[PDB]
Amino acid sequence: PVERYNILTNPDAPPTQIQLPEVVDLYNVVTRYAYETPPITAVVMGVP
Amino acid sequence: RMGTPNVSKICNFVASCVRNRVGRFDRAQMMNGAMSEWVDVFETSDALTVSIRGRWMARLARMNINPTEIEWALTECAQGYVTVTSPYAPSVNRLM
Amino acid sequence: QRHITEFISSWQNHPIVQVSADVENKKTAQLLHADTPRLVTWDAGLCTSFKIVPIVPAQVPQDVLAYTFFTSSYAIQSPFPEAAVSRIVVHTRWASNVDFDRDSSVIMAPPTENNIHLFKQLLNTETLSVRGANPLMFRANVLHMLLEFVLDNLYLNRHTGFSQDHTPFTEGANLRSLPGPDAEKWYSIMYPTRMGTPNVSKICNFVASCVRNRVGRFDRAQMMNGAMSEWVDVFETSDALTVSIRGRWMARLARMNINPTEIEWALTECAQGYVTVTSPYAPSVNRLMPYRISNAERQISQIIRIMNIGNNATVIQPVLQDISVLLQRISPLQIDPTIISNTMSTLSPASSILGKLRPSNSDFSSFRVALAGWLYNGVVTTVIDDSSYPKDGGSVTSLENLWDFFILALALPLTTDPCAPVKAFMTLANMMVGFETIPMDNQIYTQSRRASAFSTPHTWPRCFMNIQLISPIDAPILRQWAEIIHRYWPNPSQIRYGAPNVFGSANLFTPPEVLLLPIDHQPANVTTPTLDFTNELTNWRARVCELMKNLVDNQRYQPGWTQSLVSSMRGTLDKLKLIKSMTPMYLQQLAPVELAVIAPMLPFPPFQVPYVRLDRDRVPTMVGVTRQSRDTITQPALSLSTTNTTVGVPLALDARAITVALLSGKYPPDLVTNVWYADAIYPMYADTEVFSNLQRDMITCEAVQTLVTLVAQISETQYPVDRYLDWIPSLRASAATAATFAEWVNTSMKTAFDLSDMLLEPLLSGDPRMTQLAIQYQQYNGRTFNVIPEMPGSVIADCVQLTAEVFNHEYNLFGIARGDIIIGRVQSTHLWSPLAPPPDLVFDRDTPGVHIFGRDCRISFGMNGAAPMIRDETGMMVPFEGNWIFPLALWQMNTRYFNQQFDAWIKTGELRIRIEMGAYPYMLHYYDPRQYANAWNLTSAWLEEITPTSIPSVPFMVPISSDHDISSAPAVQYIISTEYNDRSLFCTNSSSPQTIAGPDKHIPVERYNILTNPDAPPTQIQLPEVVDLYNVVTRYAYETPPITAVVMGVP
Amino acid sequence: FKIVPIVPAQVPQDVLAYTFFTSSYAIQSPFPEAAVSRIVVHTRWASN
Repeated sequence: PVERYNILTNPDAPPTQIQLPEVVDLYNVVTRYAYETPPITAVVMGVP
Repeated sequence: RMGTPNVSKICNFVASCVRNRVGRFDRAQMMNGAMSEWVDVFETSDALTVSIRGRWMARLARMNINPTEIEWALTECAQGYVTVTSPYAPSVNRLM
Repeated sequence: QRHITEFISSWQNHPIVQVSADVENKKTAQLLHADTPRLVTWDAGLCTSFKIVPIVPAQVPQDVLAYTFFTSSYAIQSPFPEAAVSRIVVHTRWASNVDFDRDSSVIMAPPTENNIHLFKQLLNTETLSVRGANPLMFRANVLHMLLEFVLDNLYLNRHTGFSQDHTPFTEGANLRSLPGPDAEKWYSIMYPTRMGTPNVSKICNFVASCVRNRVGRFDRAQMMNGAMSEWVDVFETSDALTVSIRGRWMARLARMNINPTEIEWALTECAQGYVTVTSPYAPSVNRLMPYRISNAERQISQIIRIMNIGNNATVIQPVLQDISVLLQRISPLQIDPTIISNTMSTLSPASSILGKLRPSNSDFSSFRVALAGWLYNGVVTTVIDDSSYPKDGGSVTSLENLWDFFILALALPLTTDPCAPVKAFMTLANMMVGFETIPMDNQIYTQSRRASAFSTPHTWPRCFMNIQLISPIDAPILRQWAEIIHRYWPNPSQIRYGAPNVFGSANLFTPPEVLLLPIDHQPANVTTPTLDFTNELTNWRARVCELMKNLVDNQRYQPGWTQSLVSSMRGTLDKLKLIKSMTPMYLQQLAPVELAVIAPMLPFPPFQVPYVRLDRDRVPTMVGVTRQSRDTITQPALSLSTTNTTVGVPLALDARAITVALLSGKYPPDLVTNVWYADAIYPMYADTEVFSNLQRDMITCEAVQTLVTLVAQISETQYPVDRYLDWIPSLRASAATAATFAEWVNTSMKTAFDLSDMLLEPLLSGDPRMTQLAIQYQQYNGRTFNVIPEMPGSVIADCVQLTAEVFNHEYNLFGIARGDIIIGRVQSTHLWSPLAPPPDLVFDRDTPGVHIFGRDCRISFGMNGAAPMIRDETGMMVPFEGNWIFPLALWQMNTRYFNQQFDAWIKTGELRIRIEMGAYPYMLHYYDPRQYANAWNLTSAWLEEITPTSIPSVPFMVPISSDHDISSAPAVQYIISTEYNDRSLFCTNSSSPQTIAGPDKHIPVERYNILTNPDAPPTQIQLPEVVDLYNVVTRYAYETPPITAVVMGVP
Repeated sequence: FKIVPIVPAQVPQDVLAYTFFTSSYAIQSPFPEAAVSRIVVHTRWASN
């Protein structure tokens, strides 16, 4: 199904365009995050 | 990436697919000694699970708090009996 | 010769000699720690990397075998190689002779042998098979190969003697003698003119045709040592490119030359005239002392040094430690806290403080460290633990806390911390809470807030910022303290340092000749009176003591005391206040003189930034570095300096010990400062390693410049570099890939100079493709200072560009085959060469109906007689016939598939396909024309070796050379090149005077233009098209003296 | 979601050269090679 691979099948098609809910694309551009989740004691220091 | 010596339906479909939409789409790389916090890339996948995860990230992003805010809060709670301190530096991406 | 430096004192019989640490006999002598290569070399052998090889010897009939002179007969021997075909081969410095080796020599095997390892020497390390290399790595490999050739050629030609000759033609004539044996064989090669040519032959005709004048020593220096001239000019076989490169290296040495008298004057200035060193130098005609350099090179090196520190306090600790040891034995002053204890002669507040002090420890390393830190102001920070301050902020009623406060007040001025005044003020406010009131502008920050939290100017309180804003009534003691601090706050100082003639200074954030100090200094005078309140420290101590006395006067601050301690407290404080410590006096005069002497002594130039004692807005916040040129726009990324907020490394030290030292300083009673300092300096001057450090720094600078230029050469960098070999295949490497390739080139360079030490390791973190380095620091108000040095060029880079152009002209001699070849089986009776096949047989590039195929062309398949047809670029499947153009990549992508589709067509099909090759290394195989030849099996093997990652080594089959007509037999070859590639062949059948049959190659007149053409001037070159392999050249002899100083007492 | 193969093709056959089929070399393909195949939901089938 071209609709399921539209991002590749159509060069003119926008990367973010979706065919939902008519067709579920099986090839997608994905954003992966490396944001840190450090402990408060790591950056916040108590001073006597 | 598959080659198409054959004229098979798979070969024809691959030939139809855009050649250039491959590899990391984009990345957060520019600051001195800063690796990309996030990167965009084209790959096989499904948007709907990606959408669910995106909403989860959105809610978590909605709840995030910053270290300076925490320093002020702890110091205020101490009321001068206790003192805590936080440094000032460029955003390094910490989820609180 | 092991001794490089000799020092002799006149007032003591203790001469001192310094030698390189690399020597095997360090008996009672100083050594050279830095790892350093020997850049200058002398050569006993020919600097030749290329030798023509004659493959097959030949025979010509001669009735008489000898020259006719008297009754004797002389045999005829050709210096020229005898072969049906002869071609040059690569062996860098093959004819050179030296004890020391660059260990970078390159020997190239004959075309019949595989040299794939050299072609894939660099990034092709990740190759499935040793045979075969990825083409896109080829450009990087070629560039590195040229670099190695240049490094291997870094030598100087030693002047050599000439000898009377015993060969009959020039018997008794003087011939410069090559080392040991073969000199006559060498003579025959340089002067085949010496060889007679009685028989008639192509070689003989050429020798007879040659001009007699282009031979022998061109000229000699009239000045000479014994029978040997200082310099000479002679005609002999050589390559101009290498000679030119060596000339550039020599030119760099000529610029670097430095003079001893300048050194003597500079040494006297550094000594400040303390002692007279004697360094008169006997003049040397060839005297060489290359020590001329630029402060800009030093700046680049120091930026590298700062990156090398790279946030490691541990690395700085050792230099500071050695410096402190020197200061400890470079100071004749004595510290006596026990004397303070004896003067005291001791519930007692004095007893409490004494128990707290435990003054028994006699170590003052921290004090010396503090002086060293003052020297490195920019990279050094003095910090104090809050725990050093009174627990819980101290208590107004605590006498022990009062002792802590007094010691803290004494060391508070000492702290280099800029916000330290704010912290001390906050500390006093914290103790004062409930007695004096301090207003806070911000609710979040409290009067009891720990001062250490206020480590920065932006946290300085507005109430704190204006004394008038605070009510004097609210905190009158505090108000007075603020006024007194303003009235008596300590003054830091700047002192002149460095010598312009030679060492100079590369200071950027600070004036180059000025040394910054956190302490004001004054002219030295031991006779000065002890009670001088003009001394800042004395005045500060007095004011602080009186202020404390006023505070404790009513005892309002300390209720709960059954007895009044005012009289006793006042006496103890009075004794401390009136102490005539000379430590401030020593720091004011003696410390500056000593620091000034040690500054040249310091191995590493200190890093400092301007001192702003009260300039809060102008206080700098941090220092950062940039790798790219200003014009470029790029993502800002994380850097090591940003992580550390502190500009300088933080140091926390024991306040009590420092305060006690400050209260306990005395000089030796009969000490002669000039004598003590001179005695210490003489050995210290005798042990200096400055020259070696300068040499390593200069090498590092050359490497850095070469690296930036190379980064632009193989990658996208703003720095301009000419690329004529972009045709040479290369991909766009990721920044990481380029960095790894760079790391391999760097390891190669270190091994090439035999470097046991790290090179540019801070530079090896990343961002090799950096257009311009820049470094800057900013103030709390936000003003900033940016320092950018001017790039100094590298001899290697210019030589590289010249060689690159030479390679482009000589790549066939270089052995890489440019262009593509056409696939066509061919059988013929003609004499045309494999490199010169019939053009009509080949379809030319500008031909109609040739077929190129698009990426989408899956071939059609026929089952049970159905018609398979190759999908065309146009998308029409076609039969396997015609002339086609195939991109090389497609075959590698589908090598098995293509072979399968055309295997019958390949073996017997007439279809001709052109695969675009552009350039490639080639392999040559000689073949016999008079016997049946079939490459079809060979072609099948080569195609199978074709693979997606890379393709098999190109095999060429050529006929064996012959000087006479020969029969031929059918031969099948499917490989057809599009061009003649036989320019590498020096000559064919040279033995024959004329060619009976086949292709003919003759000795090149242009390469022998000086001998071949009389009109041509002796110094004429035909580069890059024609390379003469023999030319007139100059060899000279030079002398370098050892460092020697004779030290005498100054009047 | 992962695609699944439903019906195999009638291969090999005498008229059709096996050399024609890429799958005959057992070359890895992006999609299943079969007479019938349909997409299937398999939650976290490839997740780690």
